[PDB]
Amino acid sequence: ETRELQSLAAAVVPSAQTLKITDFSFSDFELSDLETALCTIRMFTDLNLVQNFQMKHEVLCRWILSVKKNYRKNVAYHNWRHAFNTAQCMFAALKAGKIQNKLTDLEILALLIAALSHDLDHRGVNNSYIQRSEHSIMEHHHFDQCLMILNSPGNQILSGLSIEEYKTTLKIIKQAILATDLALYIKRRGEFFELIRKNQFNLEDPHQKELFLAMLMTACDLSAITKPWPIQQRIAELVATEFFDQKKNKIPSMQVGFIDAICLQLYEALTHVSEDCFPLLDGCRKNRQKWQALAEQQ
Ligand SMILES: CCCOc1ccc(S(=O)(=O)N2CCN(C)CC2)cc1-c1nc(CC)c(F)c(=O)[nH]1
Ligand SMILES: [Mg+2]
Ligand SMILES: [Mg+2]
Ligand SMILES: [Mg+2]
Ligand SMILES: [Zn+2]
Repeated sequence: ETRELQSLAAAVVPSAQTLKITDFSFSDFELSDLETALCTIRMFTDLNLVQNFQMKHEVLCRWILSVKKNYRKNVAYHNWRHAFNTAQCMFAALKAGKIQNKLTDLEILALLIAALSHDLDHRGVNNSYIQRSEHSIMEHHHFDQCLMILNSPGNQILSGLSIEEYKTTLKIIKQAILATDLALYIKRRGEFFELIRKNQFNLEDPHQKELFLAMLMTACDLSAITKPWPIQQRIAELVATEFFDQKKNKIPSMQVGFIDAICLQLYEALTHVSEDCFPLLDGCRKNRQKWQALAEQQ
């Protein structure tokens, strides 16, 4: 055991309300690593994951310290805090967004772990990992990393599932993590949008289900764009540091481009599926106003 394991194991886990992890506008800047650890335990607990799958407290905690340990602090945006936020947004979309009741326990378990794991050991967008010839290279690696951790002694938070469940869960986790390739998202979103405009959308279909989960993954991953302006500004600043340092005049422009190309349609779609995820669409719109205005002062 580490000092850090003992502390987190021995801690008390505040309520979801106390931790604020149910608000789409949640933010982590004032939180310590430990407090994120607790927030994470709180997420598994309130989603019924510890209950329904008999996770030993020490195992869960060890699993989380592991996940956290395998993000790089030296990377400005793509690090534990981003993974932590992705999962918190997943949580909020499940509870506040009233999406929990459209999905199976196993899907949820999988989405949460996927959310936490989907960028494991990421080195910043400007860094290269070589192998043979290239195919979501990165996301395949994040998944490997994820599985390694899941399979480590002391960290096996899935021990409590039958093989059948276990296999199912892994498949979902893997697909979730791979959905975080923006390339995959652009290939697949057309179909998602068609279904919506043609009133055809139906979650009871295996194929559409898997697609929604992919969409849901991307929505949480990009959710920083939906945050209150003072927070969105600060994240944009982290993203900028990773993009360029590892003028700032071109940035509000890129942000508007990013929102137009990628984010608005998605959060519109997600809002059709669930009217209670509107707060994300709303946030994203406000931020577009903010960035556009700036790009015009340029
Ligand atoms: C403000 C710094 C620049 O911000 C961006 C600039 C360009 C584009 S992009 O969509 O045109 N395209 C995406 C694929 N690669 C990255 C090539 C560029 C995205 C962002 C952007 N991305 C994310 C997701 C990581 C954010 F969370 C965020 O705030 N900003
Ligand atoms: Mg700290
Ligand atoms: Mg990514
Ligand atoms: Mg063991
Ligand atoms: Zn990500």
